[PDB]
Amino acid sequence: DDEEIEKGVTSIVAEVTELDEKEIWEKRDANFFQDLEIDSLLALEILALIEKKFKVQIPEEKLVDITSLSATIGLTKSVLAESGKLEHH
Ligand SMILES: [Zn+2]
Ligand SMILES: [Zn+2]
Ligand SMILES: [Zn+2]
Ligand SMILES: [Zn+2]
Ligand SMILES: [Zn+2]
Ligand SMILES: [Zn+2]
Repeated sequence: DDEEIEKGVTSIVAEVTELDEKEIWEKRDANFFQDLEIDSLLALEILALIEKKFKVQIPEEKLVDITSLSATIGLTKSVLAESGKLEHH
């Protein structure tokens, strides 16, 4: 479900970065490491929490595309589609 994925990923990134969910959402097209003070350890932790939340496996190599909230949401959606459990509109 698009909305459920967008809110679940926003919640994860807000928790990891210790920022507000609304403010993260406003900065959804912003670059993670340039603008919102993220590390590689924090991106690894986002990836892990997304795996657990949506009950999916995501290969490590995909840390390449954890570069913005929008990119992370797109990653989650594509990985859900590969698992036959995305309902997109
Ligand atoms: Zn819904
Ligand atoms: Zn949307
Ligand atoms: Zn803290
Ligand atoms: Zn808050
Ligand atoms: Zn956009
Ligand atoms: Zn994994």
